[PDB]
Amino acid sequence: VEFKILEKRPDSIKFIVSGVDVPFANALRRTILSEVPTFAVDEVEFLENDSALFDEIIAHRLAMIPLTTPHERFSLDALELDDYTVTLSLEAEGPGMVYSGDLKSSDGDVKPANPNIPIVKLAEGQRLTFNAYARLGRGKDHAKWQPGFVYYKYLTKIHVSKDVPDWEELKELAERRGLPVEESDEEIVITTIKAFYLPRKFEEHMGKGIREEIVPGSFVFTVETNGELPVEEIVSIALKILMRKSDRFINELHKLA
Amino acid sequence: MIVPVRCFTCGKVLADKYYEFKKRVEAGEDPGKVLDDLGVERYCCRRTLLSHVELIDQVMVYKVY
Amino acid sequence: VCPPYNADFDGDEMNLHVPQTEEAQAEAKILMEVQNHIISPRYGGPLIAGIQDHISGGYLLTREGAYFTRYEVEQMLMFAGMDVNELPEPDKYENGEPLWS
Amino acid sequence: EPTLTPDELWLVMESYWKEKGFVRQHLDSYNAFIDHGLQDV
Amino acid sequence: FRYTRFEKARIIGARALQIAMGAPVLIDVPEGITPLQAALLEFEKGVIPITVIRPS
Amino acid sequence: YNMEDAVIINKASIERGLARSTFFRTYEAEEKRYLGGQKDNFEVPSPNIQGYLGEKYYRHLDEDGLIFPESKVEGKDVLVGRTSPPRFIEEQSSLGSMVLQGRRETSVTVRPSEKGVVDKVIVTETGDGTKLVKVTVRDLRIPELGDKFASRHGQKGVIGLIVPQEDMPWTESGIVPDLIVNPHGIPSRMTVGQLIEAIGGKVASLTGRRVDGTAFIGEPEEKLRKELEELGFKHSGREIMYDGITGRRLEADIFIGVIYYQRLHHMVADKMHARSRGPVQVLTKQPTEGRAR
Amino acid sequence: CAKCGKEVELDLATAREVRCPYCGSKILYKPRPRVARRVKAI
Amino acid sequence: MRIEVIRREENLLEFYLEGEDHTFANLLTETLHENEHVTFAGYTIEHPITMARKPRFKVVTDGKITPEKALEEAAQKIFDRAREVLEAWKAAIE
Amino acid sequence: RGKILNITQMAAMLGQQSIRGKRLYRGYRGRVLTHFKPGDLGARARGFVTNSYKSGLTPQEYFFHAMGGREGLVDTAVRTAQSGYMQRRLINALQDLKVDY
Amino acid sequence: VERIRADRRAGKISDVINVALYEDEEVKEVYINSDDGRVRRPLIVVENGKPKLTREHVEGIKNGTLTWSDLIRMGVIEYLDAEEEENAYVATWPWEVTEEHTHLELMPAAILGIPASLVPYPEHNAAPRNTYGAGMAKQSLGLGWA
Ligand SMILES: [Mg+2]
Ligand SMILES: [Zn+2]
Ligand SMILES: [Zn+2]
Repeated sequence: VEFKILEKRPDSIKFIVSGVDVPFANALRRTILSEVPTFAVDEVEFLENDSALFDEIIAHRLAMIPLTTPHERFSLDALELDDYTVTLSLEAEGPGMVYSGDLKSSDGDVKPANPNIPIVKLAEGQRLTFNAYARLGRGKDHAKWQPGFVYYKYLTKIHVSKDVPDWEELKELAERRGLPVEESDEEIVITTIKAFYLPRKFEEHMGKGIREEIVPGSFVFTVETNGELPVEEIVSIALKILMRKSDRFINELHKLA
Repeated sequence: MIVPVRCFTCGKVLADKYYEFKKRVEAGEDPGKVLDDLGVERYCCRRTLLSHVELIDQVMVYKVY
Repeated sequence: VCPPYNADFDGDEMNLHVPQTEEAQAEAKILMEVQNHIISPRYGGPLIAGIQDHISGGYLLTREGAYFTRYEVEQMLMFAGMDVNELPEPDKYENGEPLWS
Repeated sequence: EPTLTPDELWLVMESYWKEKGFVRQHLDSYNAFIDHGLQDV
Repeated sequence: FRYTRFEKARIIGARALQIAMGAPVLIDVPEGITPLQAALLEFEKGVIPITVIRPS
Repeated sequence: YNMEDAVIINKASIERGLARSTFFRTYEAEEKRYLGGQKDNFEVPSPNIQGYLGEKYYRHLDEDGLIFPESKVEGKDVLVGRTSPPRFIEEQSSLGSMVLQGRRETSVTVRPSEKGVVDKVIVTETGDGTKLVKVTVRDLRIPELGDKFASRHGQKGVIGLIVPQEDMPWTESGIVPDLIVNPHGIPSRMTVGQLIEAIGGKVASLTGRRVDGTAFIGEPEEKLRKELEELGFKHSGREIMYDGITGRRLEADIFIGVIYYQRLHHMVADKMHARSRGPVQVLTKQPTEGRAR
Repeated sequence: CAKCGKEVELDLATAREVRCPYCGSKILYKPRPRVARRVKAI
Repeated sequence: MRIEVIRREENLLEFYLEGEDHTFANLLTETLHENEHVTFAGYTIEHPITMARKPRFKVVTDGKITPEKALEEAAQKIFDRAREVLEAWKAAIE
Repeated sequence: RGKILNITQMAAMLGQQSIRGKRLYRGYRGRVLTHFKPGDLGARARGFVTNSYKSGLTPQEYFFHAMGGREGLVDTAVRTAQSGYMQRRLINALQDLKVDY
Repeated sequence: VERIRADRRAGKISDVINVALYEDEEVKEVYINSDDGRVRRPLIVVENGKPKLTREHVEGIKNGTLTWSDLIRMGVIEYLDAEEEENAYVATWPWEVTEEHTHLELMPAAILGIPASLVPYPEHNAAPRNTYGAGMAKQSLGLGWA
């Protein structure tokens, strides 16, 4: 197993994992969506609502705001999550648009990760007061508790023999999108680190002159989040859940016979 | 009906880039680069931002006490 | 069972009534159950059978050259209720890999 | 000469809808019933 | 003596109703079973004493 | 689970907003004036007899017999309490109604199989001289199993299963489909327009301008196919898709588009009802009709 | 109490005519109370 | 995670695994194919609405080892394998 | 859900367009639509669509196709009416018969 | 017949007058309709192959100069009933304007009604599907009133 980090942007990462196989990566992938826990607003207690929207819609939006989840403070790999409750209150008054950065928290560590989200517009004399409650939850129970995304693809190499008329266009096309090309005295090697749309001019030679071979055991991943957890950390937390999950199984096996 | 704060397929915040989009496109700046200039890669996130109507300003005027 | 009712699925509604007295209930289970009505009295042929995906999928499963790798065979016999022992055996083609016709 | 193109004809048509109403018959006939048709009966 | 379909249903139906109102059951033990399902196991062993008077 | 016109919908998509809608109804309890001089009087029905519901169905009323807003109503909860005068102390004598001689209930209740929350309680005067109250109640209603969806071409269908987002096949990019349509419905009905709209929505989303599709002078078919390729996608609308259950590419290419659907109002909440043993007619002795009876 | 068409509150009970003393109109809206209610956010 | 044994026979075991989904299930099945003695190993989720948390496993050996022993060694593979990947990860982002 | 006739009808001619037998006659005094010359019994004039559903129908041809499509709509609801009454006759005539032993 | 028509286009007489010449081999009739419930349709008059009133007026329609009231008085648009349409040889597009066409259609895409116009690319579907699709647009859920 050896990695090769291609690019690290603010709250996203793309890398190339090697030395695993098809089964294991899906265990990894599915776990990031459905297991890694975050914080999200569970219920809302309204005190007064003279705004232009119904009670449920505003209540619904409060649950969608991504909240910073400090991973060094409880246990995010535990099978029995902690029931620690945070109270998000707000008292606002029109005119003006209510932003996400106005929410007050009862604990300085859990605040909205992105402060520019419009919640609801208030006109003259319309008061709006509420106390949102946040708890921990998992993605499989409700989609508001999702840390992010995982997409993976087979890493393939395309051999394009120089007998094909106008092979140069492929070189020109590949360079425009940024794919590593190595050239020699027979053909060009194109590494498909991203989607490669072949033009119709070449579809009649698909097979003969041009053939694609899969590299066994090398996957390109794309992980992106929303600001609740650092993207460097998601994979770390994910693997620990996997390990912890399997271990229990052995303990249950002995208690059967 | 103020812009959906998440997309409907790809989980990614989107309300924070609606307004800044709209005023810039209503001055002549071609949409096919404004969207590209912001963090909008796939097209699934893009459909929800392009086609939307934000009727909330008309309805707000009328009242129910 | 959606040729005999002549139902489709775009909102059609059906009703269900439940018989009560012990003679009536018994009578319903022995004489009107679905399995006693696979052949139709109108013409000598089966009425309850495969529909659209059932037929088309059957073609792809049995064409010249539909070699299913070992993992898939194992996975699909457990999806169809049937329950066999360690006789998937014996791997007709092992040239490329050991696989099943 | 370029005859028109379809697109310019669209501008002609466009004027017809904006100026008058889509519900022309119920509105126009009632307006005529108020002046002429009342005194007639 | 092979029953017809209609006679079979009736015999079960008659027998089931007797089983509710008393009328001791043969070996039909398992776990909680409706009076209908009781008549089915008894019939599967060919011990139903009801004979069909055939009109002939 | 989508054969013969059914459609599978992405669980996550429902849960973030797609197709949510609200139902509304409003009741019109007035104040009749009998010619004899008596009147109705909206007051909280004194815990006595003659039509009294007996439980705490009247807990939600205020002092004057009108609810105040944002109080969850359900089942047969009472909205406004009236009291209509019998006007004839000896007219009926229904074998026990001689001693009480009280006052007839007639209070307006919400229909049996509905729920939700009250929204506005108007109160005003009528054209004659009485007082009528109109109370409206709203209902959340999430798109669950059985609701009807249909495009604008004629592909009617019912939601078949609301599968978790993870077990859904996805394209070698970030796209995850929302609605998986049965492939046996396109070359059977002959709706070629459906395929053209799918490609047309993909080009339209990427470019950013909205494709013009008016009959006879719409955007020529060949331009959308020739533009789709130069934007970076196989011309035919197909891609390489990975099956979300196990995880291996399907040995075919899987079509994908952007089609405009629309939710129809034949919602399952207004069809299901059951009868145990109801009140029937007296003179003809037949059971009653409809959901309100 | 009450509240009317684009103005201020009124007194409680009734016996006679219901009119708003300033816009001469007669249509009332029953104002929302000042309590707390638990709305779950699914 | 409770194991309800449905049927036990000579070199054959079918059982329910309460609380699991496609994640752990799929991974456990193809990990068993590296063990040369386990001839057959499958899973299924009967009707995913009424129950999609308890699947049904079937493991068949050749007699020289019990299915119970075979799982314990097989599941151990995952633990060791996942550990290696985690070590590479942490020793990368530096 | 097949017929080779409709797969071909998506990449070739639709063909003629008829109404209960005769070709299209119902129109103006001497022609069908006001876009043809009076007194033309030609192929293109009397309702013959040449383009397919892929390449697209022109305005004259599209209108002709609507005349042939209303035919199927009207009929299907009418044929049911006569059938239902007819069945009531034969049921109330034959329901008494049984097979003796 | 030529006299009354040419008079109407000049704006001398009220615009609701249409004259049609029935043309049997041994019957001649001339009809003048002036009732209150006839269903008409707008068409552009063309003479000698050149459709009357070209881009000079389109520039002014796109500008704020002449509305539709000004057009029908000037003599470009003509309201044709069923009866007057009996003698008209209407064309479709501005490309097939030989020296025989009496009138010329405006945008033909307005043939269909207000709900069937909601279907994109209607000329590519089968006739029964469009009927269903048009009929279902009248039942969707949405916002139709602020
Ligand atoms: Mg049906
Ligand atoms: Zn998206
Ligand atoms: Zn007022």
